[PDB]
Amino acid sequence: TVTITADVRDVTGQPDNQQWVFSTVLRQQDGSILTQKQVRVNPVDGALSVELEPGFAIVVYGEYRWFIEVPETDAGLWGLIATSVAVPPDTSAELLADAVNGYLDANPPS
Amino acid sequence: TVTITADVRDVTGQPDNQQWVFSTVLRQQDGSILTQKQVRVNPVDGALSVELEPGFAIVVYGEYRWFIEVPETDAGLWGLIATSVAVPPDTSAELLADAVNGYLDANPP
Amino acid sequence: TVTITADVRDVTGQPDNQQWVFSTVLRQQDGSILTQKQVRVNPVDGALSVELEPGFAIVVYGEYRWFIEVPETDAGLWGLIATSVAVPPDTSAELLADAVNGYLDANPP
Amino acid sequence: VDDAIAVKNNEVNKQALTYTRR
Amino acid sequence: VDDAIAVKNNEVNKQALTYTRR
Amino acid sequence: VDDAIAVKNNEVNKQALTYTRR
Amino acid sequence: AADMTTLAGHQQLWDTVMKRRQKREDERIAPPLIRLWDGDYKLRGQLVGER
Amino acid sequence: TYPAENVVVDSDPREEQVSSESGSPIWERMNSVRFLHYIPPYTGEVTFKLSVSGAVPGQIATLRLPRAWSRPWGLE
Amino acid sequence: ASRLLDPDTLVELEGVNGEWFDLTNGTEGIYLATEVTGLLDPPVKATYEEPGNFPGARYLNHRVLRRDLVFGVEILNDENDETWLRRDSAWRKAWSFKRDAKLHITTGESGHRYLKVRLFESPTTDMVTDPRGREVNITKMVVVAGDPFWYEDDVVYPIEVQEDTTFDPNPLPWPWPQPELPVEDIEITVPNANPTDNIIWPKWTLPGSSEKPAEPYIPGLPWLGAPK
Amino acid sequence: ASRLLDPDTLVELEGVNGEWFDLTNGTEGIYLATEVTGLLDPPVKATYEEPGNFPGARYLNHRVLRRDLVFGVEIL
Amino acid sequence: ASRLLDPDTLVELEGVNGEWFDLTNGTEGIYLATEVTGLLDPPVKATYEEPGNFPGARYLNHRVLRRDLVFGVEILNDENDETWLRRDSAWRKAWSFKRDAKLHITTGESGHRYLKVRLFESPTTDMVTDPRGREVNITKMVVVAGDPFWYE
Amino acid sequence: TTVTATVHDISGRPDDSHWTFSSDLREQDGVIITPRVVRVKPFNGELALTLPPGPVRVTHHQDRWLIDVPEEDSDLWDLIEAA
Amino acid sequence: SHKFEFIENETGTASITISLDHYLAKWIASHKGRARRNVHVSFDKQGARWTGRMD
Amino acid sequence: IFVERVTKLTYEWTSDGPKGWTITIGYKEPEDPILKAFELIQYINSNLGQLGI
Amino acid sequence: TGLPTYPGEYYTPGFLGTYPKAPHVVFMESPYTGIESSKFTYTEATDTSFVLGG
Repeated sequence: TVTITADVRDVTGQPDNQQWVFSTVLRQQDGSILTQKQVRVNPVDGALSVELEPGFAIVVYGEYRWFIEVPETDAGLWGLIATSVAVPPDTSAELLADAVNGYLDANPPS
Repeated sequence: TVTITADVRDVTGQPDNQQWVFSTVLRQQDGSILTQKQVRVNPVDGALSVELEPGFAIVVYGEYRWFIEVPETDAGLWGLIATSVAVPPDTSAELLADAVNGYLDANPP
Repeated sequence: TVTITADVRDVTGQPDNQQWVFSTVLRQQDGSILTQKQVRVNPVDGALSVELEPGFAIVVYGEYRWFIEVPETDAGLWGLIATSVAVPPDTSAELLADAVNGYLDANPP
Repeated sequence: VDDAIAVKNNEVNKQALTYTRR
Repeated sequence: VDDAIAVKNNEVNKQALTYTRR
Repeated sequence: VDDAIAVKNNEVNKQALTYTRR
Repeated sequence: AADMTTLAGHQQLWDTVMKRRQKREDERIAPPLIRLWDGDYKLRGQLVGER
Repeated sequence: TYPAENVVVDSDPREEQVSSESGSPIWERMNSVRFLHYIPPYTGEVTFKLSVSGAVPGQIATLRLPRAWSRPWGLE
Repeated sequence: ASRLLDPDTLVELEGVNGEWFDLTNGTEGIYLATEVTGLLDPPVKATYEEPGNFPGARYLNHRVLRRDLVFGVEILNDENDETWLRRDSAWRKAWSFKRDAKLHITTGESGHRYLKVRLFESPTTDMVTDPRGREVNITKMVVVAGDPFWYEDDVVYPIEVQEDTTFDPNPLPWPWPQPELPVEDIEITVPNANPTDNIIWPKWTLPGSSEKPAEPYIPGLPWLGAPK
Repeated sequence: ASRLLDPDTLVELEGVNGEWFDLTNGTEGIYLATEVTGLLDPPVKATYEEPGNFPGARYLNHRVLRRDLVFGVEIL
Repeated sequence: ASRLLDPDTLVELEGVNGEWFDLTNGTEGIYLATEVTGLLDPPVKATYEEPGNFPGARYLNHRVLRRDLVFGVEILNDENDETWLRRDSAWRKAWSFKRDAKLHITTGESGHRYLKVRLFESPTTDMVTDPRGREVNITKMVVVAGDPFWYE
Repeated sequence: TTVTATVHDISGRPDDSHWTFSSDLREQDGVIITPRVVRVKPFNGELALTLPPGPVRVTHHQDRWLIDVPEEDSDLWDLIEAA
Repeated sequence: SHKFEFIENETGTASITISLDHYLAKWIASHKGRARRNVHVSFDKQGARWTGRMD
Repeated sequence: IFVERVTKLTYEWTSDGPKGWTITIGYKEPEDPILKAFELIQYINSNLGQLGI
Repeated sequence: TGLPTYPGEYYTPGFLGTYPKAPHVVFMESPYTGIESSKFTYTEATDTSFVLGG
């Protein structure tokens, strides 16, 4: 019982309620056996919240599989995934912004 | 968060209401996770209006596919499309002929 | 817009109401985006009349295809077909002008 | 099917004449 | 077909004993 | 089939109303 | 009777009602008992094996 | 001595909707009121509010929710 | 990418006497064969009506039909009580027309579900030559699930009474004026009331009175004792 | 590992005159031919109803039918 | 003289829960599967009578019927939540007997139109071997539109 | 000889999917132990069962083990990881 | 479908088959709604008018 | 809910088991038109008997 | 206008049946019905005054 949580949207800020899948290898926690059973969680109004047992877990989402160590506290899910997600492909707006700055100012008297 | 807009018409000046399509790669914005969902937007009586989260986005319209950067404040869509095609990331800071002499223009509010 | 017109008849002098097709390449003009929608116009009692936005347009009729430039004031369609260009003009300068004009509209003085 | 019901109807009409006069 | 009409007839002949006696 | 006898039964029931009333 | 204090008694109550549904299912597919009697109402026998 | 009128209520329209441990005809005392409403497909969080009169602490009720899928796998 | 497709799928039958068959690994000498119809969705009848002398049709209703499931089992002919004959006898003993066997399917992606199944036709074996002399025989199964869905175990949530709401029946008019009785309100929150693709009819188990009735019961007479 | 499948299966007909035929050894010149239909289980008519609009069907009856045997005999 | 025929035809399904499938590009792993019956014309019953002894027949009526639409979809068996089992279940979730899905066709020559579509039979894949072990599977679709026209 | 475990998913709820137990044919304490493959289902995520000492095969979905069962009572995980 | 019959000096009959989702079939069904309970039809074609009352 | 009395109960059984029950709730006229003809003939024969008295 | 009351043959263990004071049976024709086929007939009243005698 550690709550792992996130807020999940599409590019328009609208909720995305596609299921997130949690599982593990067989292992023992506090004396009980944890099985490989795939726990499928709906985001509710875009909020994802799941109780997980500490240590190794697998996260699956669409094409993606990531391995996490569920920490012994109450962490946010992007922090556990972030090292395994590719950075958004660099696009030019900062260059154009700089190039259109560097004014010689207008200052009309009207 | 940020609103992007356009007025979209045919060569006869009547509205064209075919869908625009918007998506992004899996990434974090203002705390939240942004997913790969393709969101379909129809212009209404010729007005296109979409809330988009800042940073990288993909715009598909028929054959075309533009990769764009959503600004931190409200904007016209065609400026973001024009930026994406006119300035590839490899543009080498060419400085645009002082933005073509800035077209020699500016006005206060 | 500008009104473009023709009188359309068959070899026996009766009116010929088969459709004419109008389109363009994707571009901005005034405040608006013009789309690649193929707009189909019937002649009415053999009079073809269509309001078009100035600049580049595509005319199609039966087997034929033409690249017209629509002038700034009302004109006969045959004068534009007889003067039609071989291949579309590029938008390279216009896309830079649009990108600069967009970034300026995103943050005025 | 309907023709078989029609044939049986005609035969019943011919047999009803044992029991009726118009 | 004529067999089904014969079955329907035997069922009506039985139900008509509610409404008839010798 | 039972349905064809049932359809013709329903027509005779609507034409019997020429000849009977509650 | 079942213990209404604990889940095991709620399960015993459920399993008692499901048993009663099974007896009603078996009684609905059972044929009538048919008996034949003579003119002075003496029993001749039970009929089983009619078409 | 008979069991008390402990009951199973079943909302399903195909079966006797109220049945007692005693075999008492408690469903005849409903005046033709029926349970009519199912829990729809893909229903998440629901709050069920009951009320009771005439009960003592330590008695429990239960809510029982079937799981019937069109297929051997998938459809989550 | 390069990948062998070797699914996790486990298929087991539990028979009407509680004997078990693994149809995936074949530890009882029995395997599911390469022909299956009637897993996945059950058959549906959809009904439409003509809207009079106008375009199209209108939807009336749809109904899930019984699941007719057709499959074969490959039975290996080995020695002693592992002969084809003995295994085909053991297989036949697992099935009934009156009693449900249950077919279990397990996956990593969805866990475990079962289907309640019976014979619809008698099992068949082709007998071109004496099947005791053949090295494998395929037996053809035509089976029905008259309850056509795939089941998990039914979830039970406990609801606990916490206030004494007992009252004296004797001062009251008949039937009791329920607006002026003592009442406890119990709330229960269920996190996932129905995960499934199908409608769910809830069931409730409710405790009757712990206090003895006011009058004894005489078989053959109406019990007038209800008001008190 | 390696084995011959050679069953001890004996098939005999006793006729309506008490005359016997061994159809395995053909000592009377007659053998059971290939392709027998109707040994093993007898045919059964399972009866189900699908009334109204509830999912699936009810079992009503099953009856063991008349067994038809189709076979041939090879006469030398 | 010489050309490739490469039409701009876009086929999309919008499901009863608002989920979308691009059946031309298969970004959800699903494609329209070769033979399609029923896209291009609604069935019609034209009624004529041949009474007595005149030459020919007399027209009485014609009616546009409900349109049966038979097709299949190719579902690719990839990894993780993109297995055939996840895609064929997601595909099944888009469809209903009671609610209407929308089948959207866009072509440059004539723009965008959509058809309101229902299941008519349960979707089926053949199971010669376990579907999860096959590298692709075809789900057969028998679909009805009781309102038989294509709408803007 | 008594063996127990508590069995859960990664979210700490019960996993009541059936485990499987069997052996080779053998005699222990004067009783013949048969090759029958017993399915045992956890109840509220607990399982408890009796096993004869010496070799037993355990199975859970695709996982297979050959445990060796002691005279004393013991936890099924401690027996499983000893394989 | 519908049918009507005219008979000389004798009672003809008529019938209408209709869908239950039709706004007029709902009005024939709801006797709560008709304060004046009888239902009458007119079929008009080529100057002829069949008229009658629901049995 | 429409309420009235059960006026007719029919049971049928065959070698394939029960066909179930036909229940008439309220006073329906006979479905076969010929049984309505026999029902009117019963009414006449009772009236024709009292007219002879 | 009062709250419904029941015959004392209800409450009794093992009883089933109808008394006219308190009908209970409803054949629901809504979804999941179970009924094989049905005809509902409504017949209007067809007669305003009665003439008698002779």
